This record gives sequence, structure tokens and C-alpha cells, in this order.
Amino acid sequence: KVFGRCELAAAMKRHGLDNYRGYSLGNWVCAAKFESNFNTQATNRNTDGSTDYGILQINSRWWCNDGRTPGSRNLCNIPCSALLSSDITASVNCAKKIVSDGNGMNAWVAWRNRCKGTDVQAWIRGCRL
Ligand SMILES: [Cl-]
Ligand SMILES: [Cl-]
Ligand SMILES: [Cl-]
Ligand code: NA
Ligand code: NA
Ligand SMILES: [Ru+3]
Repeated sequence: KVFGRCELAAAMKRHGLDNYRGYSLGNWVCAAKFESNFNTQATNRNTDGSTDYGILQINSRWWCNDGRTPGSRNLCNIPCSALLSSDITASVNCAKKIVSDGNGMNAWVAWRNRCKGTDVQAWIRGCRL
């Protein structure tokens, strides 16, 4: 599913991401924009052989099981395929664990490079929330 900008903001807010660990809703929408262009079905293979899944491009090296990432963990206790659902519950609940791991949203390199320090409120501007 490809979400609209405000549609995804609303879904993320409903699932408890707004200001989760102090990160405002615009940060999460901005990260989703540059990780996946709001497409729940996005996948991308990493040079180390792991794969990133879903709206927030969550990596199989640590967070989900895909059966093809040797030596990896599954810290969210989910098949990586669950991260591709039209229902963002699995992606949100796993992102809560990721952002709580110590480095905040810097875990998402694209957030650090393209959202951090920017006017992220623009990503939720105009949305009925
Ligand atoms: Cl915001
Ligand atoms: Cl594996
Ligand atoms: Cl980047
Ligand atoms: Na894994
Ligand atoms: Na939902
Ligand atoms: Ru860690």
C-alpha cells in the first residue's frame, strides 16, 4: 500500500508514534518518505546481504527474520514479511524497539541525512490529526 502523507501521519499517530521517545510525528513521516516513499511493500538489499523491509526500511540483520541473513537476529520477533503489510502495526511496534535501542532515530541513516535538523513539521502541515 502507498500511503498518502496525511494518511500515514494519522495512522502513525493512532499507533502511538507521535512524540514516541520524544520524536514528533513529522520526524516519523519524513523518515518514511525517504526510506520508502510511503510504500509498505518497499524492499532493498544491503551490501552485507541483509534486506530492509517496509515503510521504515527495517533491517533483517537485527530486527526481523527473513531466513536468508546469516548470523542475524530477530529482535522484533516477526517475519520480515509482516513489515510489508497494508496494516502498519508491525512496522510501528518494531520501530518503537529500534528507536529505543540507544541512538534514537539515527538508526535510520536517511533520517539523519535528510530529516534531522530540518523543518520536519512541514511533513504534517495541513493534516487533520
Ligand atoms: Cl512534527
Ligand atoms: Cl536468517
Ligand atoms: Cl541517506
Ligand atoms: Na534476522
Ligand atoms: Na491501523
Ligand atoms: Ru544495539
